[PDB]
Amino acid sequence: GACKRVGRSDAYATEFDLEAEEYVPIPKGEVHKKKEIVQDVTLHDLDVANARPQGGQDIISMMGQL
Amino acid sequence: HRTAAHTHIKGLGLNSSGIAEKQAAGFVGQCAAREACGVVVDLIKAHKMAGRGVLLAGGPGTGKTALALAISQELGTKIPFCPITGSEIYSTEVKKTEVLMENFRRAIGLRVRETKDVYEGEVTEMTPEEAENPLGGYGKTISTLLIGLKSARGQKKLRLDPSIYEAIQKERVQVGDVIYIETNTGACKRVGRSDAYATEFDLEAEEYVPIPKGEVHKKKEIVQDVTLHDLDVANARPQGGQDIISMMGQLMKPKMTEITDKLRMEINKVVQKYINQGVAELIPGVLFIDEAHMLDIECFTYLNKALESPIAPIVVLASNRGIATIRGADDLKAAHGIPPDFLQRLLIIPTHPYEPDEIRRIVRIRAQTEGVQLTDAAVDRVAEHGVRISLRYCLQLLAPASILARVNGRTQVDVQDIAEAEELFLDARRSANILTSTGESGGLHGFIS
Amino acid sequence: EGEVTEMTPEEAENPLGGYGKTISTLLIGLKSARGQKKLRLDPSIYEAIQKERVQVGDVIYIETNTGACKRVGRSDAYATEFDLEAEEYVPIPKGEVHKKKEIVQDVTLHDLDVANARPQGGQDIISMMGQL
Amino acid sequence: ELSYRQRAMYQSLRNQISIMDTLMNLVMQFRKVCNHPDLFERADTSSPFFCGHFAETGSFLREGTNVALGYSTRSLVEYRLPRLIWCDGGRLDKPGPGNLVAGFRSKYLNHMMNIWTPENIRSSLEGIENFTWLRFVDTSLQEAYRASHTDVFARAVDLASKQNRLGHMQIVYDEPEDKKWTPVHALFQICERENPKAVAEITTEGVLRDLMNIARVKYRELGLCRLEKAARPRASAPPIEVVCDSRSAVIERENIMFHPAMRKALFGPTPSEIKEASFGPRPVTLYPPRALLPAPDHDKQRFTNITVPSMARFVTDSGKLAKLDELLRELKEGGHRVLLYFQMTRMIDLMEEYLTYRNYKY
Amino acid sequence: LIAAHSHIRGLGVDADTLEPRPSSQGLVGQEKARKAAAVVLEMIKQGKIAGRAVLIAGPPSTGKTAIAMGMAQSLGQDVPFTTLAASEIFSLEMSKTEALTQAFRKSIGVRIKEESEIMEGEVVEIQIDRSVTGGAKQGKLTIKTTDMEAIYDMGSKMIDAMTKERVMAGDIISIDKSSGKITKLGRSYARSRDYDAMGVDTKFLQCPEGELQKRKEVVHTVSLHEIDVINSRTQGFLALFSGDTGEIRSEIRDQINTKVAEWKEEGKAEIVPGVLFIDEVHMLDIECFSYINRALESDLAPIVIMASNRGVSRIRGTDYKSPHGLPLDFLDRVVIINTHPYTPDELRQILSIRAQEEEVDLTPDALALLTKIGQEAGLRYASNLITTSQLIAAKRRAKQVGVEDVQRSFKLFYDPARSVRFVQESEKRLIGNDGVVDFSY
Amino acid sequence: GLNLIAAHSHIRGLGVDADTLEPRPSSQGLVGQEKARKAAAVVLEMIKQGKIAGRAVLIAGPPSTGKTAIAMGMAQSLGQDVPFTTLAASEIFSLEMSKTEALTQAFRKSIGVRIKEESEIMEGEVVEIQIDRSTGGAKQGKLTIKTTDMEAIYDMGSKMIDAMTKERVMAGDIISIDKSSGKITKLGRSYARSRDYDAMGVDTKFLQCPEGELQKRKEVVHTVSLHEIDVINSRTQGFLALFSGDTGEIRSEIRDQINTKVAEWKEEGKAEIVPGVLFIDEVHMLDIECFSYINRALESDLAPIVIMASNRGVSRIRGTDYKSPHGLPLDFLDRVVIINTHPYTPDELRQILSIRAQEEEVDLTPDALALLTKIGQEAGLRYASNLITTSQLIAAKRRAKQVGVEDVQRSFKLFYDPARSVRFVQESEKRLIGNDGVVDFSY
Amino acid sequence: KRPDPMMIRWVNNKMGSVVAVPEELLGTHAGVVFGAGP
Ligand SMILES: Nc1ncnc2c1ncn2[C@@H]1O[C@H](COP(=O)(O)OP(=O)(O)O)[C@@H](O)[C@H]1O
Ligand SMILES: Nc1ncnc2c1ncn2[C@@H]1O[C@H](COP(=O)(O)OP(=O)(O)O)[C@@H](O)[C@H]1O
Ligand SMILES: Nc1ncnc2c1ncn2[C@@H]1O[C@H](COP(=O)(O)OP(=O)(O)O)[C@@H](O)[C@H]1O
Repeated sequence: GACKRVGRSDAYATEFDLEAEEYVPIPKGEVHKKKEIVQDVTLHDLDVANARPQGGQDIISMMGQL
Repeated sequence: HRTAAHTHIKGLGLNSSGIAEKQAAGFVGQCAAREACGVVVDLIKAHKMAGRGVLLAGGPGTGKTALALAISQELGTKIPFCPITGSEIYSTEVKKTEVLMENFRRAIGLRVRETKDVYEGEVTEMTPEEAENPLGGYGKTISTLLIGLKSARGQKKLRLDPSIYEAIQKERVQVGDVIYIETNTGACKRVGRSDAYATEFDLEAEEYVPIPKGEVHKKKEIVQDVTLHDLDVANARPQGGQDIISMMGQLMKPKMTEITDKLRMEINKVVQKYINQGVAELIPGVLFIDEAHMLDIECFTYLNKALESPIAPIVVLASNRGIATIRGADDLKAAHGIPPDFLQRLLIIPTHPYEPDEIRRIVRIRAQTEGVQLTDAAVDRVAEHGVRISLRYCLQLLAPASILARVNGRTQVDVQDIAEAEELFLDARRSANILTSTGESGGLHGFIS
Repeated sequence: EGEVTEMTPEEAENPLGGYGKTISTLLIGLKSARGQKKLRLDPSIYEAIQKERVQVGDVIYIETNTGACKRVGRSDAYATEFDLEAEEYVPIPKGEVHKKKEIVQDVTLHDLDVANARPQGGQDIISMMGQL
Repeated sequence: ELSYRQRAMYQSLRNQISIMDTLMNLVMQFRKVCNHPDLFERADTSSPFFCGHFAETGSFLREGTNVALGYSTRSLVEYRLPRLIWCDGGRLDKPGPGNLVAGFRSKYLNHMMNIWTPENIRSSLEGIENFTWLRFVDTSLQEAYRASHTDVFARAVDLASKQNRLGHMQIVYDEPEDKKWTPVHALFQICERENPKAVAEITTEGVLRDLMNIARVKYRELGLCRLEKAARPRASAPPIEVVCDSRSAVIERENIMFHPAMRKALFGPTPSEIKEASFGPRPVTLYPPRALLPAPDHDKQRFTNITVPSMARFVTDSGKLAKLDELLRELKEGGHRVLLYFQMTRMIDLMEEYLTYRNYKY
Repeated sequence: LIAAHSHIRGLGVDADTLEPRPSSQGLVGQEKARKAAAVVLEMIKQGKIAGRAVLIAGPPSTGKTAIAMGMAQSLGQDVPFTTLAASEIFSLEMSKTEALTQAFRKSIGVRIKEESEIMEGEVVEIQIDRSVTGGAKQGKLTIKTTDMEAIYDMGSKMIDAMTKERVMAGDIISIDKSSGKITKLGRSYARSRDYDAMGVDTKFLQCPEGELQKRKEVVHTVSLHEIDVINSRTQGFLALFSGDTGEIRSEIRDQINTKVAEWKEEGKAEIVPGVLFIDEVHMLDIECFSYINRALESDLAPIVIMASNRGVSRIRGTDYKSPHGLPLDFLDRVVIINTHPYTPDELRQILSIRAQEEEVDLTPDALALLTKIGQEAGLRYASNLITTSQLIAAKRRAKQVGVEDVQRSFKLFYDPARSVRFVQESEKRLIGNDGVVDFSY
Repeated sequence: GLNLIAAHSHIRGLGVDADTLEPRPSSQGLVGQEKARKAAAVVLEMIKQGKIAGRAVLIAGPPSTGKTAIAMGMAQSLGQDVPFTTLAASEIFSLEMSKTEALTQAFRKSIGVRIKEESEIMEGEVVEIQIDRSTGGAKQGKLTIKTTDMEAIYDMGSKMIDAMTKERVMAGDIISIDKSSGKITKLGRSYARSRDYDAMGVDTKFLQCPEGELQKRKEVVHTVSLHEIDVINSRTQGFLALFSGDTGEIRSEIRDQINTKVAEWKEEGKAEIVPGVLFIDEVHMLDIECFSYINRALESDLAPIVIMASNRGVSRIRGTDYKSPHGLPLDFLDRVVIINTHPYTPDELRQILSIRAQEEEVDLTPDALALLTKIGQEAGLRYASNLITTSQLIAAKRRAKQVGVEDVQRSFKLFYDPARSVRFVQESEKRLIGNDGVVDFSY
Repeated sequence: KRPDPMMIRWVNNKMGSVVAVPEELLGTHAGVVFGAGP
């Protein structure tokens, strides 16, 4: 359920002559890829993840202090 | 008006040739030390050398603190003089070497010209415009505010960014208010109601203010005095923007933090650009560490790095101790209570104990400063205590004796009033004898040991 | 105190111009386990009823030092109105419909220290983060 | 005698004498400061030094009447990162190509192997198992799962949408026959169901209410909410920013540093939402029910370090004007309202401002 | 309640000659110390002198606190009198230096003068408009005297206050426009009967008279520490009461010192220097003393009064002993006042004063015996027996404390000397300094 | 400028022949210490080659024998191309984090990741902007921009119109656009339009128009330390903690992930690793717990080279009650090589004083230089260097053009050296506060 | 003159108290308490 915007396809690169945009080539490979990944975690990673909201869940962490 | 220990010191009392006048500017004597402190003053005003150390070494009461205060007055109020005791270095919030760096950078001044680019006027109209956020979950958001500002000379309509509208919301602005909008920060200040609405019939004490003169849009030039420490702190815990971090930073408890050397080197580059742009001038000053024997071996080791910094201030240390144990280094003893290693970096100005006639002359200066009149027999009697006990002790008698004199209606202190002050107010050594004599016996009436 | 048996406006005899309705009283029937009373309340209580979302059959109290009301919940006399409802149902008050009595409060002075140094009821974000 | 403001100006002028031992212009501006320091450099609305970039206006004449004020405020400390680090998987938590760990780890540690997910809690909900208490703490499995995953700010907004109903039960369920009734699903919520505060809100003489308000009453009685600020920060800055030449970095700056949901919580509902909430056929709740930004402790300074000059300073900043004010407030018994003469024309204008402050007629 | 120093109600000295009376204002004896203290009051009241450190020294009891507490009673309400126990300076929130800086600045007052306008009148009408489902509020108040009527706009903050106060027509209210406080004072006529739940009935008042507005000067005294706290923060002025202030940065205090001088020259503020009383100062450590050396040198320093029981004693944080437990370069800055142990004729007077304060009626024989006990066991012990004997006498329904009641109190409650003997006579059954003990009979 | 004359300002490098590593008797500001400067030159070769991980070198010698001077020389001869971290051992004693955390962070600052990224950048003088706001704004707009060599119009997308209106771009502004992200930086104002800038004060500077292509692929080289990647990944704006310094004890599993990620970038060629050097001045101020940590932090492929300086003899190790050479435990000295610095001869003292006198603005007569050299032998090199500044100020006050012997003699009289100051405390012993706290204030 | 469509008015005087509701709010959820909902 992860997703990422890589950019705007450079077939649209001349929509305008200037726009604040990152034009990237269309992917040249297969549009769908299936990969076997062996993933390692530790019991401590589970502890940490269960003790407190982590990463982008905990945005207010940016204030530091408490 | 209020008179403190050093209120008579006004300066080093030197000639234009740099030689001490034997009694000038509140001083008596210390002539060799006053001359050396003159050369320190000239080292600072030259603003060319970083990181030179000076030790005021000499017994308690020999004017080391007076001299440091005289340096501050010879330099005047443009130059940072940053006085601390060694006891202040022991913060609970941050490491001791952090408060050394903060105080090093408080000792370096900067004068900078700043352009405030600003909008002003009576708010004539104010109208929000909105974004229909489909799936953010927070609902709608205001996309801009349109606001009409009117001055005496002209008028504008401003389409404000949302983050500037949030500033206006915080400032509780309404139509007919006069407001100020600093585009540097995006901050908004409500100056008041327009005088066009000036009426008694509102329960709240409104500021009715006249319409701003001139154009709605202005640029103001302001000359600001800041230290490098103020810039460090501003950028460590930011509070100037209208972003969410700045906003919440104004609500959280103030807290010192161990500002990194990355921030300090970055702020050097910022200041260097103000200098190259010609908007700023550097005003390097002086840090006075009183009671420097109360530092510790970690502090002194840190000064060996810190004084190498190419923008370090001038550091004046005072110590009153003979051969003494270095704190935190209980096996190591050295003169002044200063490690031998760090002592090699300093120029030592020794100060010396006073003669009986210098003490007599200090009594008169100090009596004049507290505004109390003595007979010459009184001045002689007090000077005797300065010789026999201590300068500090004899100066403490002037204020008690003046009250005791006035209590008998005599406006001038005479020997009877000092003779009474001696008996009401003991010195350390008369009190120490009472301890020892009574301490022959315990029981109910013993002093607790 | 009671469950709200009824809520009923009275139109005013001198309605204001340009307004669709003018209400001079807001009658509320309160039922406790021990009685029934018609409260002829001041019209301004409309504010609390809307904000508290008071319905007929909800248990409420009205305090005379403010004249507002607070909602305790929906009476469990209605716990069968639906197969599913997001209500906690609360019993009808077993006191009189009008409860006037003296109450004795015991506090240590330390409780007053903490109640002042750490105020508890704050509605703002910083108070609410605080209590969490 | 000169005011401290006059004294500072006069001193800076006699610093010029170090060159000179223009003296005609010097003595003329000595005369100005001795009249009023606002003749020399008028006091104005002021703020700390701002240590930041902003876009300044280059031309006033070409700006016109309609202009868009963008938010240009930017840090001069300007941390530059390659997009390899800041965007393309040098950040461990953000999934993407070249960060294959992060998407897996996000799902498994927050949902699959996470003790707080409702499917996991429900297995432990009984006996002496670790969520056995959940039955009595007045929270659902859904709410337990929410509180474990949202941060303390988001939870605090959700807490705004709640009611102190256990405190109201203390008012209502009061008689011995009520047996201190408490919902069994709220049984362990002991200190909320009984504390003195709720009762003290309701008693007709607020003795225990006043005792709990002393600290804030005293604070306001001292006028410390209204006294002029005696200090402020000398410099002020906006937050440091990453500079990374990617569009994603710019998007991320807006998402975090100008975070919409936090801002919406702080400043509350928009005007259209208030209309839709008010004209609808049925009530509707609002994302925050109210603006959650606190009230400022200082009634006049509020959330800014901007300071505005005042007529009180204006009178006292000239020693002559301060002295003149004292004698005018008795010569009012004689009249002579315009028996005043000036060697400088602008001094007459300043005196009109003073007189209008005094409301003294010409 | 009655406390240890409740009888002390002044310093007991002639205000003209500063001569101590042998008994006055609850103080007895110690005449040299009481005269020396009377002079220090003059230094305080004049305020010109900054940073004089006075040490009251003497053996336990002998009234070192009693004299310092007598001074507090002589200064009255306007002057700050901060009392520190030296053990309060050790903190986890802040450094000792910061704790001392705050206590020094607590001892300097700032008497601000402000002028305020108060309205007072009968409310004739009140009108409030409220948004549905929103915060927007506006309103108008029609308010009356026997001689004026006017309609005032109300903002949202007023409407909140007005409803909190339940302002209704016929209420007499006053409004301070500066603070925004509303207070009700009564009603011009009965509370109307048609509505229920209308609240408690008020006082009656006739309508206020004259003008609605009047100006009123109001004076507020705040310490420099309060100003420090308020200005180190945007938000959180609750820290003034909660502690929790952190280590306030020194460049803030520099600014406050300048502004207070500016406020003084402008006539905005009057600075009011008070005293810091440090009790049991021998509890400070060597770093504290090094700070105080130079805190005293400021022109904003208070006068600092200190008490010590110590003989030649080890300085804390230090290897070596020194008189009073205080270091010598500190004592160079300090004048010492010595208290002395009491004569039996003084103990009899002090005990008589305690008995009067505690409302206890001693027989002359009980007072004689308590005086004798006072010589052998100390003034505090004999003062404790006064309260105890009163209770024992009351249980037997005696009118007065007799010798029999004092003797029984002496029997029940051990003299600090007898307890030391008891400790010696059971050294095996009490736990030793090496932890050994025997529990067997 | 901002950079004032500090104690080490004269040191520009190591003064060593790049071919043979033979040190020259004086060059680049370093005099003598030839055997020590040769050894420091060998260490630079190790640092610059990057091959060797976690060597620890101790510079051991008496005070004021150029241990810091040699350390400054190495920093200057590596330049900005290598991470150089300068740590005072006193800094490890944080309250924000444990000592070993602070030592990990210091090690991590001293390994760099070097990353190369291109961007197209557009730079030129603005000839014109028009924007049509209708009325919500940013509906369309055109930018005309030029160099001396080219001119173009651009149709602008609406977010570029927002960038332009935010940065208040107007005709005559010289701007750069990082078009991969659309930030505008206003490089300056053209002189050719000076009259249009009616609001700019007279202090305003003006540039010439840019030149060449309006668009260039600029390549930027970044170095980011391992510590920065760690701190970035610690919280939502963790990079801010690189400045405020409130990094907690960053969890070690974060660092291990980063170590793996960086080895991945190395093998893919996306990044290069640049091992730097950590300099620990007064290494004897570390305690026994620090030394046992450093032992094993050195044994890692991501360890910098470490360089340490100590004045200490056989001295007590901190955190224990026994004594060891340099104040350092033998367990640690086994993994260290020592470079020893000697005292200077008088002709070296003369040269160092001369260089210090030329770095400062001081015209020094030959006899004053001879006198300062005698003082150097007897009072120490630091004291004599401090007298240079003093004598200049004394000469200046009497308006003299050169520092003469007369001026050095005032300085010698006014400011005591260490040994004279030691005698002063011994003769003043009853008047100073002794180690027993006793003192007599009386005459 | 016409009242603000969104503001309900309370007013109190010697005769007691009334609330008055905009006809724009009758037929909304706000009207229900006044007996004039949708
Ligand atoms: N040469 C002097 N002339 C006049 N007053 C002096 C002189 N030296 C010291 N004093 C005064 O005597 C007191 C003691 O000096 P101080 O500087 O406090 O000694 P220390 O070296 O312990 O700091 C202070 O009140 C100071 O103002
Ligand atoms: N001279 C005195 N006159 C009146 N009461 C005294 C006198 N001396 C001591 N007391 C009282 O006896 C008790 C002990 O004296 P206190 O001042 O506490 O001694 P210390 O010097 O140890 O602080 C206190 O209750 C005090 O009120
Ligand atoms: N060989 C040298 N060449 C040039 N300058 C030197 C030399 N040795 C020392 N110095 C300078 O003399 C001073 C003392 O030497 P330094 O290296 O700081 O002392 P330490 O060895 O105690 O750290 C410094 O200013 C340093 O720059």
